[PDB]
Amino acid sequence: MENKIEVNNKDEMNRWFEEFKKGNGLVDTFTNSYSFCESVPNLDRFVFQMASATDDAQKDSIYASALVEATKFCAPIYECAWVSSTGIVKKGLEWFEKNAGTIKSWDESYTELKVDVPKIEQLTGYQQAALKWRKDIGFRVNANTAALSNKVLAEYKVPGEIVMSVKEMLSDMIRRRNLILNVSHEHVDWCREFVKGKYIMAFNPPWGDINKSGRSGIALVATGLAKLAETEGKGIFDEAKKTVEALNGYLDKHKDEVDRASADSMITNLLKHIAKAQELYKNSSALRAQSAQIDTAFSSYYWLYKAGVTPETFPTVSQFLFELGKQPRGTKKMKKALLSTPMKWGKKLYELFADDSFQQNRIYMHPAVLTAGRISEMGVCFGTIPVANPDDAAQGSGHTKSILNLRTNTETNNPCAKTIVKLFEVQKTGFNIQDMDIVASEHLLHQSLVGKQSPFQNAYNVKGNA
Repeated sequence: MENKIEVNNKDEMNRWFEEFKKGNGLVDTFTNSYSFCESVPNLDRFVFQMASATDDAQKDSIYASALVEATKFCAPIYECAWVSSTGIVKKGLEWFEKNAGTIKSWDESYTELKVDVPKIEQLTGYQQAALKWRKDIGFRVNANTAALSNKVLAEYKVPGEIVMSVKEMLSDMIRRRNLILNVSHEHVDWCREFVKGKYIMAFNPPWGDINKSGRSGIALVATGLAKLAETEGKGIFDEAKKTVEALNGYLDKHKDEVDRASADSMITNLLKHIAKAQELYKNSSALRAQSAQIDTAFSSYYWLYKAGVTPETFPTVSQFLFELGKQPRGTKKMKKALLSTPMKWGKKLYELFADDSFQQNRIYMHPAVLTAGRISEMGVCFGTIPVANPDDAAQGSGHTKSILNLRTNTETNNPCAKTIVKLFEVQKTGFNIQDMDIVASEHLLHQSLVGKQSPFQNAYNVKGNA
């Protein structure tokens, strides 16, 4: 009783889908990708329920049930299937066994990672590894599983009725960004101009002294350079180096006109500043946030691997996940399942759970660390279709990024954002949102704004202001 999605290439994938599509009647009305979604999920009732709750557990059931509405029929079947395809599963799982070295940074520190804030080297390692993995196994079969490099989406059309809540969510998101952190535009601005080869600027830096240092006590040059990098990528450090090299040429050419000791000290200091800018950039909190985002497919495979799952054994995981999405089960049942089953991977996967180990604010958690909540990442990957009996998918299994598959476009009235907002509304009416470490609605919303349209797209490269 193995895995019925027998697929190794895009072509076979297409034929599989077609044979499935005929039997199941997928509709692409509200969904970006073909899905079981007949009618737009409507969650209005849940906020009313939430309001009439008295007990937190009840509030919890409510939120979960509301969530399952959004997820239950939205799964993008083609991509989910691909991701659970026999070919992908084999390669995906096999990949980590080949690449011990690539993943050493964090994989070998899983235990500490379970409790501690990750070194940026550990985040950056992950982010790179994910991309390599996708490349190696030929994960990307279409735009929906592509690794995004997208602009970063300034403008987003939203239905009027929700604008107020939409406004509310971002305000909260902006606040969260604010506390993370806590003249203004020329020390950075001076750097861009310099960076573009206007090396002359070095003679008259605006602070007057190349080495003047702001409240930080660190050079404005190094600071501005670092901020400039966060904004326009690490390309600039190289550009900066060329510019300094060029300036070195200029003084060399005018040897007689320039004091050689002064000249040498300067070129030196700029180099020292550049270095500081790079050390600054590494520990950029900005970089950390950008680097900290789960690549849903990558981690889900990582956990599979880490847990000892195998292609032969994988269908059991699909069932497990599939069952969780059908209706909310609570985590005790899920945990109980893991502990009960004769499947060896059951207890293994359970060990990876850091819910009880991690002592830092949750946002700081590495994205390769498993928590009960993140089980949802895997669920979308393998949980929407029970690979042993794919038709039972028609029955419906709800997972969060299943939500991402709803449509943003105005013609259909942006059902995606409409849905996200309501989730948020439901959560806000039950709970003191401002207090929570992590608000799922906000994360989703941010993700859509960056232009993610699939759970399986990777947005590490996508750089954007809001």
